[PDB]
Amino acid sequence: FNVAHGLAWSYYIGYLRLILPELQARIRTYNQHYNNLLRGAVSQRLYILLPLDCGVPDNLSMADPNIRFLDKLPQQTGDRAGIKDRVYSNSIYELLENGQRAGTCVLEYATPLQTLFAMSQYSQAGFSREDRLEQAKLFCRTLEDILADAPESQNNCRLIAYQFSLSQEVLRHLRQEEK
Ligand SMILES: Nc1ncnc2c1ncn2[C@@H]1O[C@@H]2CO[P@@](=O)(S)O[C@@H]3[C@H](O)[C@@H](CO[P@@](=O)(S)O[C@H]2[C@H]1O)O[C@H]3n1cnc2c(N)ncnc21
Ligand SMILES: [Ca+2]
Ligand code: NA
Ligand code: NA
Ligand code: NA
Ligand code: NA
Repeated sequence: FNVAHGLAWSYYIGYLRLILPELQARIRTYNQHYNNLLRGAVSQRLYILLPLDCGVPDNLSMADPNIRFLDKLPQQTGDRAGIKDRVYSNSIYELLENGQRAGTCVLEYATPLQTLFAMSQYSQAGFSREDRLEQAKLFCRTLEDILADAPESQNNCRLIAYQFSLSQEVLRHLRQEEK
């Protein structure tokens, strides 16, 4: 529990709190040159995939061929713990449905889940494969409780937890926001 609790707090403090206040302007800036009457604009929140039991690939097209990379948002830099101009980059994806674009959003996995699942290769990391499955659930619940007590971050991101069409799962959450 304390392994998942710590990773959720680390992710909020060292990542979501730094990028979510600036996310809206970065998206709005991308939508300036990009948005027109012939296409859907990039949606306004960070969609964070929280798979409960997945290998967590680096390429979202590997998870679902209906999720394709479109472009990067303009970068966000800042000095952090001795590192000058540490870079925070986010990617824009199209969500296809029946061969046509149905959604456009900034999407990514919660990186601590990928790292958690990779701890299995190391004997000294401890915890069996069944322990890692409960730590993913505990990471998600903790993060959800954090965002519930942080109204600013709450409206700038959407958690997509799940256990298959990943495109349809993201599209479902994306469609709840508009209508
Ligand atoms: N630029 C970014 N893009 C995307 N997601 C990011 C991110 N910077 C943060 N995060 C997220 O916040 C978490 C906490 O971050 P911290 O920054 S408090 O610390 C991490 C963590 O402790 C460990 C593994 O990190 P990991 O990615 S699995 O976990 C991160 C990650 O999920 O190594 C550190 N770390 C990672 N990348 C860097 C880096 N470029 N320079 C210096 N230290 C780094
Ligand atoms: Ca439009
Ligand atoms: Na940002
Ligand atoms: Na740093
Ligand atoms: Na990117
Ligand atoms: Na978005």
